[PDB]
Amino acid sequence: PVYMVYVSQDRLTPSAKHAVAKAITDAHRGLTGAQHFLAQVNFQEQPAGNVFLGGVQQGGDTIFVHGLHREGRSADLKGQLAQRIVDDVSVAAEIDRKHIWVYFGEMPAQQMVEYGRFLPQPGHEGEWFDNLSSDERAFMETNVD
Amino acid sequence: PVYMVYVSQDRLTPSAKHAVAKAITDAHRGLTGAQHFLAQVNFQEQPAGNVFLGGVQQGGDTIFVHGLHREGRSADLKGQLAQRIVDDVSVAAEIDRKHIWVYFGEMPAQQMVEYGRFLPQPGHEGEWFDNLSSDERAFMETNVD
Amino acid sequence: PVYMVYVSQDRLTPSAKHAVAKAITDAHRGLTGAQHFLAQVNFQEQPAGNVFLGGVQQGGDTIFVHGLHREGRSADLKGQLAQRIVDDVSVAAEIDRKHIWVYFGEMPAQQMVEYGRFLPQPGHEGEWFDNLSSDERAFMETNVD
Repeated sequence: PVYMVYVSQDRLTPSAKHAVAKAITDAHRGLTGAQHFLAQVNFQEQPAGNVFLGGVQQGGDTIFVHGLHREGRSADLKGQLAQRIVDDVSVAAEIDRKHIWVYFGEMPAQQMVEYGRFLPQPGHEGEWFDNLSSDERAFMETNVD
Repeated sequence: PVYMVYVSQDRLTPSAKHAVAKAITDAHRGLTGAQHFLAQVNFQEQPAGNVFLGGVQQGGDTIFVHGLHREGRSADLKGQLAQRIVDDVSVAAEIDRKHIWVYFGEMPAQQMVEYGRFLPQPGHEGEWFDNLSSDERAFMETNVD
Repeated sequence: PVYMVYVSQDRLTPSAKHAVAKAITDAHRGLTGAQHFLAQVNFQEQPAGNVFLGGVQQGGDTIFVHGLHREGRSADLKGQLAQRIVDDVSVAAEIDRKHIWVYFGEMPAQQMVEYGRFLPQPGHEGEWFDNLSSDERAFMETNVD
């Protein structure tokens, strides 16, 4: 999946971003079994005051996670995943949960490319990996922590 | 909902951003009935020259709006709102309509979190808002302009 | 279509961006027939280090294309188009295929506005442009490369 994380500039230090990226990555691997290296976290920083709530300009304490997934999981699994993201980014970023927004959008795995390869169904995770070339396997292998 | 409003850096003064955000928020509120505070407007600024139309580099005048909504509303209603966003953004931004792009994506409410809580089905924001903790209500309430 | 393209700051020089804009715009028109000027390429730059893969922070060699489309095309065509963007951006940007991620999202044309007007169903692009205003037709026509 790809997790677009829209935050205010400076509100997360490189350590906070790294903690937030780990929290979302570990939450996703935890509840879906998709390997670590398959989860992208992409911070989009914008100066404070670019976020408006009900027409009201905001300071730098808003966090909007927009997760982009493949289709095929149950509404229940997706509920738990968004809740665990909320709780684990609140902790990792030292921000209160009311400041956190989370949207999941889904697409067919047939129109999703990661590491230049079409993604498999969530009922295909392990077999897809074993049938990748060894140069690709190794390169993905590096993006784990 | 969340509205990602993609624009050129320095195209909009703080008050024009303010005017655009209010124009989108009242629009959405006017047409769906969902409470003011529920709508987020998130301005993403990029240097001018980052937008290509038909391969042609553009100036600072493009406006893309990506509205992320809950599933459940009719096509006639959704068109009404997008047409209205083009018109009132054009005024609030003093920018010609021909520059305005508006896309609406939808997601099950069950996978959408705002202020750390899951959203109700559309048309049900009344009860949902009453069953929130009093602290969450109060925080939300202050986000009405 | 709108192609949100997420890259690190200064990874793509102005010519490099034009090259990536071109490969994306030409692959899309080349496979669906839809007129050149109707494709937006929007570059979202962020400082290097804001991309994490599997929790590991990245340098500046990551590319995420998020493609926003009208509904109505086949998985077959959507597949060929995604593969062609990977191939044509790896060449245009001078980056290994393993670094390009491409997601396609779909929306009913009826909730999509380009140049301030609703889009047609994919099987109607010719006689839709034939009912646009002079200025509109003229406007879009200048953004052909």
